[PDB]
Amino acid sequence: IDDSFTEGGYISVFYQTRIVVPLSTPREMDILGFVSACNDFSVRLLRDTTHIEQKA
Amino acid sequence: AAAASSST
Amino acid sequence: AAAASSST
Amino acid sequence: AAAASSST
Amino acid sequence: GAQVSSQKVGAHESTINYTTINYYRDSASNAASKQDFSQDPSKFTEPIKDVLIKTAPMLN
Amino acid sequence: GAQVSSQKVGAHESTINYTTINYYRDSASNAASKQDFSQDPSKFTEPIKDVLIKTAPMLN
Amino acid sequence: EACGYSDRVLQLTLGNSTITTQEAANSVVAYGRWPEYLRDSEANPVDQPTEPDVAACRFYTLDTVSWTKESRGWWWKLPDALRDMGLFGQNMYYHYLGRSGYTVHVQCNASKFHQGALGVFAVPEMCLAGDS
Amino acid sequence: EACGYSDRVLQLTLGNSTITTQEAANSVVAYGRWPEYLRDSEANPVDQPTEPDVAACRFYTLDTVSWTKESRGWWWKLPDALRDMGLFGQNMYYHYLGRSGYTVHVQCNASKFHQGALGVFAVPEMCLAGDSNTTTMHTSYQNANPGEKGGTFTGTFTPDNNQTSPARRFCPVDYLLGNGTLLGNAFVFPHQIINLRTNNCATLVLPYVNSLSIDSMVKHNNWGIAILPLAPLNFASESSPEIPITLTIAPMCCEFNGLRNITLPRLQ
Amino acid sequence: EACGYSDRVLQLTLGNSTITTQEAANSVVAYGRWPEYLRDSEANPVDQPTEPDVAACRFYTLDTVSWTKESRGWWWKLPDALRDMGLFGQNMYYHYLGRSGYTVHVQCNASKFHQGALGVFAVPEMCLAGDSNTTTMHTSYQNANPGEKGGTFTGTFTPDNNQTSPARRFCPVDYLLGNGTLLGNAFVFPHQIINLRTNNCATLVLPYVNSLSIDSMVKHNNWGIAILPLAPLNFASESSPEIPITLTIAPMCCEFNGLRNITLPRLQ
Amino acid sequence: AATSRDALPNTEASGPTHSKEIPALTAVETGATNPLVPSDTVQTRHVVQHRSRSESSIESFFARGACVTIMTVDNSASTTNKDKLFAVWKITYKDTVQLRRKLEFFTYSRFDMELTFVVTANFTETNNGHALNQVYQIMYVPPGAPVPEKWDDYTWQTSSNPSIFYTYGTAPARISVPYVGISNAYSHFYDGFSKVPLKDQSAALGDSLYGAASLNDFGILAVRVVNDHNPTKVTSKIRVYLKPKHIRVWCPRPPRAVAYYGPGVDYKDGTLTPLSTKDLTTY
Ligand SMILES: CCCCCCCCCCCCC/C=C\[C@H](O)[C@H](N)CO
Ligand SMILES: *C(=O)CCCCCCCCCCCCC
Ligand SMILES: *C(=O)CCCCCCCCCCCCC
Repeated sequence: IDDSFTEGGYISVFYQTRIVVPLSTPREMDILGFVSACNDFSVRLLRDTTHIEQKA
Repeated sequence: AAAASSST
Repeated sequence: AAAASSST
Repeated sequence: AAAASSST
Repeated sequence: GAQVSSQKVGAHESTINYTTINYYRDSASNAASKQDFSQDPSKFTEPIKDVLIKTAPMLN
Repeated sequence: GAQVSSQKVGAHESTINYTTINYYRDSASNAASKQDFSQDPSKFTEPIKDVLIKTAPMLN
Repeated sequence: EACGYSDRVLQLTLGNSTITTQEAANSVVAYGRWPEYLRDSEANPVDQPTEPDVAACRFYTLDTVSWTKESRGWWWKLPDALRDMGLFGQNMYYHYLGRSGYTVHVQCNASKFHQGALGVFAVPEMCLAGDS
Repeated sequence: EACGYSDRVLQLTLGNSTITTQEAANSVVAYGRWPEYLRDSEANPVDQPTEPDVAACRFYTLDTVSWTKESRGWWWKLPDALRDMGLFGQNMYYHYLGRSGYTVHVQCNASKFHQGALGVFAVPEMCLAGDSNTTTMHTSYQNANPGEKGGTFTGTFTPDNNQTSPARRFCPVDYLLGNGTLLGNAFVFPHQIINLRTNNCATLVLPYVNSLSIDSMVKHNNWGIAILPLAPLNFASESSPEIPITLTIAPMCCEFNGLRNITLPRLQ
Repeated sequence: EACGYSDRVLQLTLGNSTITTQEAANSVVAYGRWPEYLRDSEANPVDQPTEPDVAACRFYTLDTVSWTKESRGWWWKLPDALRDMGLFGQNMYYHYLGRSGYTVHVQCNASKFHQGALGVFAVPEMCLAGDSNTTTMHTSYQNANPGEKGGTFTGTFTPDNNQTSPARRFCPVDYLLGNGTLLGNAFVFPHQIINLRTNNCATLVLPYVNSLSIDSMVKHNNWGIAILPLAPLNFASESSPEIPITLTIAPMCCEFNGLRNITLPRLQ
Repeated sequence: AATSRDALPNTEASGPTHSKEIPALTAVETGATNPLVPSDTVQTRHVVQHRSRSESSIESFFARGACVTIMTVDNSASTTNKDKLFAVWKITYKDTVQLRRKLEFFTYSRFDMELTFVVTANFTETNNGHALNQVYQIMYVPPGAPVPEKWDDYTWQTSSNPSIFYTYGTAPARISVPYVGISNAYSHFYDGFSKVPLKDQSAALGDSLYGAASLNDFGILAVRVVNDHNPTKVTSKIRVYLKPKHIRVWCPRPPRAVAYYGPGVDYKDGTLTPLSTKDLTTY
């Protein structure tokens, strides 16, 4: 959960130089991002999620 | 008993 | 049984 | 077991 | 028929054990042992025909 | 998996024993054994860098 | 490979059909399991199976669709998409039971000056939602 | 020692700094544990630590304070009191995590005709009490971290009442060690007494203590140094005697994890 | 390599920083000497050195400059360009003496339809010429040390004439490498060329070079980095093309001697 | 190897002395306590010692269930302005004072926890109606999980949260919990903040409570009566008893001498004079 005592920090992305294209080429494009856990990752204290519910 | 009591 | 029964 | 069972 | 196993001890006060006996004939009646095995994620994380070496170019 | 230990007998009516068996897999479920160790108070009563001899002058 | 070979260049042959590709990104084997025939230990119907082999285990090309700036995506189901494909479809409709694995080859070339990315997903039991 | 050596005479050297004393009452090593670096078995952050060594593990002298007949006592927190001390403070603010032990050397000389006794206490997690009776746990970060200048004890609890715009600061009554417990029992904490007829310094070697292997040094103070007059200053017959107390502290076996841009804390 | 590996594709890691490149033209190690720490046989200051390791020996990216058809060239000095870079700059100003090697990574990508060639030169003791014809060796410390932003070459020597209140700055003419020698011969210095059709980066590993084992980093620059357009930027048909150049530099095996209070240089 | 229940050291016989060894003289400035025994300053006889420190070991000191809270729930008909009452409690040892004082003899601790629940009910009105036996649900809601808003909403399904269904009139309920800290030990005291106030950023944002670590340490207990309401109203109370088992403690502290005032070390005016009058030369 969001919590200052156990805050994890900041991810950010920047242009090091710049995107360069020739003529006849699109000047805008997309990047996609993915996240996954490393082999040293674990979780504990099983709990119910807030990502589903059954109001009535 | 020896056998059963299996142990892990 | 011998082993399992540990004793102290 | 032998020892554990003490008997009297 | 008793089955003796060891507990992975969390906060301490030799190995400590616990004892189990099955009372019923049907294995469905048995409690869960929790003595489970882990596998490696390969079949999901790397389902590729050619084995991958992480230090080399994924595409060559 | 039974564990046998001896009672420190208070008022008497050989050594007397009692028996324990752990029924649960989690060590947190276990009762307290009370089989505890004592330590010496030095780290609190004498936390000084130079070892002290009680018959000699504390300050010399 | 010092003698030439590469990840990007493959040749697949099944039956009387061969596919070549010079710009692949390797191949995927779902859950790391290669297609196989039903084992005796796992068998259930007791009758002698029909195994069409090369007659049905070959490459069928379906209708080419077209990708544009407004495309939202496409889907297909197996075996349904192959129900009319030669001797595979026939063996399919003549029998009560059947099982099959598949090599799926999606083809989409363009040019060094185009851009875009298609996600190709093989979903087990792909139950889709209705319009009601 | 027949060849000369004694309990009262010590030399301490760390980095480019040496301390001498001819009137010590030995040294104390808190809980009998000497400072040490984080072991692999106990390690937690996976990145290569920064270890400043001689650049940060040296003696920093803080501002000399003055002891008088009316002094009720002084306090400091670590690492806070050293936050601006040379390359130690810099390594501290550039990293998310850090750990350190300390050699604390309290200095107070006088004369064979003066008298008085200072209690020097090193308190693990020295949480002090606030000035409010209408709200709790409300002392502000700025008020809680005086830096090098430290804070002081008072002999009287006097509650901040400006409810509209509260003082938001500690109100540490001396006989209650500023935390609701009696001063007479603070001796269960690592300590030394500077009794003017016996010694002129106190030396305490403090290990890193915490419930974590390493933590945020900016958010959290591991140790409190409390100095209280067990027996009041007195000299010859002067109604207003005064003598200085100087604090010199050295970080020991200190290491830092989680490097980024510098933390610029709002300290006012 | 049959299993994939190539000259053009590198990964460099120092501290918490990793650089990747898919279009390199190998790497250069100046005079074939990899950076190293000061050996006991060659040591001179007797005090225990400070060695910042990962805290200072990491990649710092300086301000990106822009290459155009009118650019005549850029220069930087080391350690000066890194004087404000994190814990490296701090260790630098707290000590009298210091030594460092560097990995210099120059970054400049473009497209298969651009053209141009940058000469990247690492010059030992890069003394540059001043703007005056009435007095010599008179460029001021402030003017000589631009810090991270560096300076630039000009195609024309234009002498400062305000004799009453002189500019007191360098006037480095490009074809004379700003020092009175012909640019065509600067290739006797450790270098690489970024030719846009071939590569997009230059990587140079620079040892500590000097006539002393260790010296004043504040007073003295060991290396100069000079970047000059050997062949001018050109693209498709645009009369005003532009592409960025980014400099990333990492101190290597750096150590410092003579700790005191911080040096606060007048840099304006 | 010395165990908590071993007998203490025997007194040894000692006779007259006339020497240079000076056990009695010392210097407490050093920070040490003089390790003297009676034979050092008086003539002692020999005594075979039987007493042991068995009952003052750390386990033995804390081996008692202690009341940490009382929760009130009821079973009445939920009506437009007032609802059937379920209870929510943030788990802590600081709502009561007795165990809190005992734990605070120490800075840090480690233990497994045994929670025992005593449930009592009664009739709130001078009615005559009745109520059939009640079943109570005690759900543990860890920080992050959906907290219940109604005695009967979806959260009480407990698909993943641990719940206890207690039948009234049966033996008090009991469960055990491991050491669940995100630290290597529980901190009875935390001299710090959970937030660094950053100059550059506005003050209101930088702020946080002194001595408080994670806003929600261990989550909450949510208790309800599972039965639909009777016409007659029954109120119930759930008393929670906590016992630290398999406990370890570090860094001793002086005990709390003045009344607790909040979850921190704060003390309130007018509670600060504990000791009483007694003259210097009066036995
Ligand atoms: C169905 C019943 C489940 C009950 C589950 C309870 C799990 C949570 C245990 C609470 C742990 C509290 C330990 C006490 C407090 C901490 O020591 C202090 N705030 C210091 O860290
Ligand atoms: C293996 O089980 C041999 C040892 C038996 C130990 C005593 C068992 C305790 C009572 C079990 C009765 C089973 C009930 C169906
Ligand atoms: C070691 O335990 C072998 C001897 C077993 C003796 C009989 C145990 C009594 C019944 C225990 C069942 C355990 C319940 C989880």
